[PDB]
Amino acid sequence: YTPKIIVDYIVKKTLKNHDIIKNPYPRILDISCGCGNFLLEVYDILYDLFEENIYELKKKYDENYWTVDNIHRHILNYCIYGADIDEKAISILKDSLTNKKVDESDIKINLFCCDSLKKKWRYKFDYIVGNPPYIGHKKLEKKYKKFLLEKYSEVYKDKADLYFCFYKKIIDILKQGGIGSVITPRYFLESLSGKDLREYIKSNVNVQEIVDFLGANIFKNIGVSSCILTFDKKKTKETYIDVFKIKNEDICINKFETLEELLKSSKFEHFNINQRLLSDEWILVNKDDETFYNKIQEKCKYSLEDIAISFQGIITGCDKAFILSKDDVKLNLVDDKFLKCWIKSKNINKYIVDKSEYRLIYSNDIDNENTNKRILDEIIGLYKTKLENRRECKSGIRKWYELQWGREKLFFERKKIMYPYKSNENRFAIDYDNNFSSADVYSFFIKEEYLDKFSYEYLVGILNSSVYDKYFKITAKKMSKNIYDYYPNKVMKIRIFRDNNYEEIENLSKQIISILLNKSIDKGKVEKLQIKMDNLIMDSLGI
DNA sequence: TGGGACTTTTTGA
DNA sequence: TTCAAAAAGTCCCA
Ligand SMILES: Cc1cc(Nc2cc(C[NH+](C)C)cc(NC(=O)c3cccc(Nc4ccnc5ccccc45)c3)c2)nc(N)n1
Ligand SMILES: OC[C@H]1O[C@@H](n2cnc3c(NCCCc4ccccc4)ncnc32)[C@H](O)[C@@H]1O
Repeated sequence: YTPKIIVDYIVKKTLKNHDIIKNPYPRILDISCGCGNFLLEVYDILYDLFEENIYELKKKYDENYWTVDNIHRHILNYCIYGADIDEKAISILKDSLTNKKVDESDIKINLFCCDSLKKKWRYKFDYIVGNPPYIGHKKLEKKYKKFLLEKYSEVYKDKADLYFCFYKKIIDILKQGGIGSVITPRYFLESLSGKDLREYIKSNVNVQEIVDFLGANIFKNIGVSSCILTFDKKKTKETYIDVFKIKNEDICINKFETLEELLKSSKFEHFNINQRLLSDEWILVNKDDETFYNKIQEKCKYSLEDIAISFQGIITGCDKAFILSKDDVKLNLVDDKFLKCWIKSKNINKYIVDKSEYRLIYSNDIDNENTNKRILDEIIGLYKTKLENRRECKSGIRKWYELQWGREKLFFERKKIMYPYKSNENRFAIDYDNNFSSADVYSFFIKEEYLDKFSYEYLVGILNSSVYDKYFKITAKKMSKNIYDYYPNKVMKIRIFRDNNYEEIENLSKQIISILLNKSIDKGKVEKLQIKMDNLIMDSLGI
């Protein structure tokens, strides 16, 4: 059930400027209505609009058809259309709409109990509103997913979600110059799975307004990040998009009378984006952030992908069989040649990695089971059956006791930079102990030919600065509240510079690292040093 | 007596 | 063969 304030805002967005005199026959459709939250409000708005202009309609059009008593009949016969796959919800909505008037003559209501995706829609609609489903995400039957792939290949592919198709349908059954307004998950704005959907939306309909609630819990006790999309197929020319991005993600929806108050308050920021300039990722930032990003982009000759090699950590496939506490007695049963240091995302802070508390048994270096039978029977064998169910173990590529994805040792066993894949701030650390990591920590090392131009200390100095924190967070994907995804497809696109301030920045980074490494630890001066470094970086970027 | 925050491994390519 | 993206369940505090 969509919150009432959201429904009211969507309906008002769709209908507030409709010319009832010019077209007293608007078709307003809810593809997925359920209990009918949108359609009841649409009925109330339409009744008020008709009763407001009833005498003008009577003068212009037929004088006998346009009477106050006949408004209910007209609305239910020509104006309101709803669809659903639940018969009980359809019957409830039908009963509610019938009771909206309170049997002399036959009354017809345009309600459909069918699959909106597989329905042959007879005619298009002036206004389309509502809330596509999200409860069924990956529970679609194999035949249904095949149908979606075959019939919705332009928006649905593999990991695409169901509601994507709804968008396409809503665009297709929309009358020329009509208006659509939906509330959906916001994930398609930034997820790679929705690139086709975003291109389909951009090239067909003019988007008017995007309300981005980010991680704010719009739906009570439901963990979905929602956004409201409004669009039209009118003959516009410039097609600028209003964007209302939330600022405080901890606000309460119920603490406002109307959504206009919330949007116009300090809890939201507004900015305009030229639709013709939209990229594939749909980067939505204000003027100041855009200028900041542009200055940093034009000031930096190199990028991390240009000067570094990135890789994902070890994926054992069963961590319980290969990861042990470094004080475990079973580590006396494993030759120290096969033991590597193991760290977690919690072990990585700025500029340094904590001492590894865990050891990884690099079982890929074990040749035969006869020599090392003790390890394979008393430590790793405890999960053999589960180890036997891995895909490569079943296919014969990988032996049962080996790591499923052991990567390359020489990648990990070198001076490199490691960072967690999900964090609230930039945390890039220089690894000195040849640490191995799971997939929750990504790593990269500087290319051989760029070692003379860039040093690891300088890289972690600039990358951990507040300037680069803002620079990354501008275009980073926000997967949850106060959490950013740090994946190579975004991290390796970070652009880096080098100028006359390089040596001082490197020296400050070395000072911070040395302070962080010693015994008598108090952060203190580090912060001060950081501040100076940031000044230099801003001096380098003219910001 | 409810109520959401995090990490391992599955899988398309 | 192997990479890397992204999917996927359990549990504790006021
Ligand atoms: C806050 C809180 C809490 C709790 N608990 C717990 C917690 C944890 C962590 N940390 C501490 C927080 C954990 C637990 N378990 C289990 O099993 C585990 C382990 C590991 C890992 C994992 N992951 C996963 C899985 C699957 N899927 C998914 C999906 C998404 C994401 C993720 C995920 C899980 C429990 N409780 C309450 N009450 N609260
Ligand atoms: O907010 C969601 C509301 O909307 C209805 N609804 C869902 N999905 C369709 C829908 N088509 C897609 C069908 C997908 C599917 C496939 C296999 C098994 C189950 C579902 N058509 C009309 N109403 C719908 C729900 O019943 C509910 O009232």
